[PDB]
Amino acid sequence: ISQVEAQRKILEEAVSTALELASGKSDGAEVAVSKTTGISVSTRYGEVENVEFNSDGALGITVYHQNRKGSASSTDLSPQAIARTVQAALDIARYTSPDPCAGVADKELLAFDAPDLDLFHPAEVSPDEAIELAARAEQAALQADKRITNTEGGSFNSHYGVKVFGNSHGMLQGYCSTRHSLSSCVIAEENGDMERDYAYTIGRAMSDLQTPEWVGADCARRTLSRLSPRKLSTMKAPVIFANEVATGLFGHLVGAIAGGSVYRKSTFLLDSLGKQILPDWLTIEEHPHLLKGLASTPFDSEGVRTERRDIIKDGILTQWLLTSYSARKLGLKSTGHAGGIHNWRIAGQGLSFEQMLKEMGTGLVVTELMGQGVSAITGDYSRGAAGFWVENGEIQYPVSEITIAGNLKDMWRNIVTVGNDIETRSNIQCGSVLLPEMKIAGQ
Amino acid sequence: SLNLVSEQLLAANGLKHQDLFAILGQLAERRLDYGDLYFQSSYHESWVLEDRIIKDGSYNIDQGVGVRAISGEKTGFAYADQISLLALEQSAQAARTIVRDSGDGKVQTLGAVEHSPLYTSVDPLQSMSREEKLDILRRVDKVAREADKRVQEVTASLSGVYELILVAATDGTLAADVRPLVRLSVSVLVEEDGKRERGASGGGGRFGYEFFLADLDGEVRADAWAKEAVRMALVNLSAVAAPAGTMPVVLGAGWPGVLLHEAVGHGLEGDFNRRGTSVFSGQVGELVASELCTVVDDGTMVDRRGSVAIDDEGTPGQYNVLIENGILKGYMQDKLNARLMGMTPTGNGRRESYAHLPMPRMTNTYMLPGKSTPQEIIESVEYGIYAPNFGGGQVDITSDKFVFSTSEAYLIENGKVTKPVKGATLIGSGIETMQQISMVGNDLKLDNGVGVCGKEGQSLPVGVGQPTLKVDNLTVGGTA
Ligand code: NA
Ligand code: NA
Ligand SMILES: [Zn+2]
Repeated sequence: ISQVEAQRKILEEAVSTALELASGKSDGAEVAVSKTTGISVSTRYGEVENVEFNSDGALGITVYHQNRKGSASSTDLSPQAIARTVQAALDIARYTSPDPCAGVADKELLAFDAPDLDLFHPAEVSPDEAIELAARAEQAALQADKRITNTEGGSFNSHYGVKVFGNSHGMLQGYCSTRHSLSSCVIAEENGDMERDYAYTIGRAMSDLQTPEWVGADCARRTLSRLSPRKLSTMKAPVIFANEVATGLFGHLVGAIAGGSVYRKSTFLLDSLGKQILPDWLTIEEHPHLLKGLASTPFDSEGVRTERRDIIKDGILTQWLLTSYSARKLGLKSTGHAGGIHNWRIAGQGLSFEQMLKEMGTGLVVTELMGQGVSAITGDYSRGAAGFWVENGEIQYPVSEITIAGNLKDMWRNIVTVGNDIETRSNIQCGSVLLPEMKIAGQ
Repeated sequence: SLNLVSEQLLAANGLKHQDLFAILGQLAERRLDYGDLYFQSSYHESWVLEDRIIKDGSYNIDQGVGVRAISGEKTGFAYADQISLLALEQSAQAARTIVRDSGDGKVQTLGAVEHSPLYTSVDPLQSMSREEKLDILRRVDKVAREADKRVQEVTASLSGVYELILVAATDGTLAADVRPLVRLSVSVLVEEDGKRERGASGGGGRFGYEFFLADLDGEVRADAWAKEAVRMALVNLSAVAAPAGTMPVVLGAGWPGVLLHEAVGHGLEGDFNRRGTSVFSGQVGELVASELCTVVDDGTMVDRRGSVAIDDEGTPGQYNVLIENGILKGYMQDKLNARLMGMTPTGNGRRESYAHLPMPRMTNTYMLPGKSTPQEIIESVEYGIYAPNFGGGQVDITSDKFVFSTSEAYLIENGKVTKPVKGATLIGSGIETMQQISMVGNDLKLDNGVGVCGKEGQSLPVGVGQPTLKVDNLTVGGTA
């Protein structure tokens, strides 16, 4: 607590120094600093493997003069280094071109008095204490079944951070945060086929984490479930995106409605503002001020206030995700999305995962996807998949070495249901998602 | 390089050789197989043109020291974003806590040896004037817009890095490198009757920006790449649904070498094999690819993005034959994994920065040319795909499944390249796919200088390459 308050003071002073140095030679300036400290450990077969002490610091500045911008950064926060960084950005801004959409965020939108979102829950975890948590997780996985023949280890991470932002409208605000996580990853084998999977727990406070024994049990369960997969034959079939990949399915929306994509006409949703792009029962709620939230933030990366919004309301796209620059390009105002989205929530429609299998009857459950394969400008979708084949509403066998393909516009519009099995460790939180049909490429 | 780097990283920060001795000695108080000190300073610049104007520029500086203590499987690691005696002491005292037991303190005397120079030590940031750099971007914009009336947007960026590194270790290694890296990227948007698509080109290497104004087959390189981004965009604009399922795939020369990067490259990194977690573990001497295939990882290529004059452990880059006529010969190593496997360093110990641990990583990974002409390869396919360009890929090294996604592809019908098709992800088993390689072309090339490789959160510059080749059966993730 005292180490972090010592850092916070230093960081606030660095921001104020940088802004003062910029003020005589620029019309505007924005300064961001951060410091993250903590430990990362791993175990192999229950014995310490790696112990890494982390300490990262950063200062970035953007300056504006005659609507010309320039940026510079440094990990050295000494007064002389700050002076050089400010000068570097000012020098760049002499040579860039005037761009009227560039500039400090609008004063009326800034979080001058930012809310306390209770993100900071420090723990004094020693390296030896950390190793024991990682070892417990890994050992619980390894002891689960005799087909678990190798390991990628246990891991524990615990870090605290401080962030401060200021700009030339007089905003200067900062906040502290923590994040802790525990994982394990093991390898199982059957008839010369190896598979690997993992499990994890994550939270802002140590007392919000699952036990190491829970993590290990989950790891073993997932890994063993992968054994002896089949390569499906090429077909059209319904597809459930399991919760852990369904979040990413909605995640593709972020790029598609980002103001930067919109003003450049490089999104397949360009003509979809106010149109029904999802089912009429589906709402995507954004909750930036959730206490302790994994992606809660009291302001965005330009210092703009973050707001409770329904991005999708009853299937309808209500807004773009705008930053100061993209908002100005479109004749709009920032929506506080510089640096991304801040806790999305999509409610279930009443069915458990088991009930979703029964509703589908026969089809594919995807649990892991590989590759990029998503076109931002057309919505065309083609990704490698692993998961399970379902028939008679029951999982029959794992599958791998297949692809799934379609187009996001059709995929989103025709979602059948979203389950109550909500994934709660992510920014976007939702249950599993049933689509009526995709093209599965295989044998 | 060593004296010049030593003056910048050590002398300028109040450090001498004898301070290296003292800090290595502090590590060697504990029972360790190895310890090292890694010093780095780097400078990054970027310039971006968009909407016909110089929109943005950045200048980013970092510096620091990383200290490792290693005993068998174990590593302790701490680092600081400054180069000073106190930072080294604090980092060594934290890192060495990996083992409590006392050691004998017997380090090897520090002693540098020569290595072949692979790139200039001339700083690319300072070697060309600011207006001449911006003229490269302006010329890309002009050429791309002039190439076709359907070009509506052009984004062109220039990036440059100048990095100094020095490593000192308990095994006596004392080594330095001076690393330049430049990249030109171009992205264009085309529009016709309300339909829009994008195309990209670019490249670079370990040299100054003058490369982008040098000749490429009778034209200025920047101009040729500007035209290539437009050509790509227009192909994509015309593309129709790709077919779905297992079929023959002919891969073009160059960047389609992503195949090798995913199907065998990561799988042959020594960390996975030492642990036994790779499908290739224990398979040295076995047929893992067709007999037509010789795959190398080559850190020695002058001026190339993926090359390493020394790796981050001070081991000079090497030409490493991984697979020879289909037979697995060995793995890419770092010092840690080489010791545990009873093998030797290969020049593959790489780290993203002083703030990250090294591990076995690729450099330039490519397949040697064969006897077939590209035309003979295409003429051999009754129905399939020709894929001359790709985006990225990904691999599960345990289950041996990999993917890579096309960025330009065509149907082949009756031995002829026909209709352009939309982006598709291709998927296969690494070993099984390599065993399906039935024709290898006589037209090896490497990528233009665009490769980025990610492992354990650490991104590095790499190269890939191959001639044109035929995979007899590969699963194509189309819709049709
Ligand atoms: Na001012
Ligand atoms: Na040599
Ligand atoms: Zn890679």
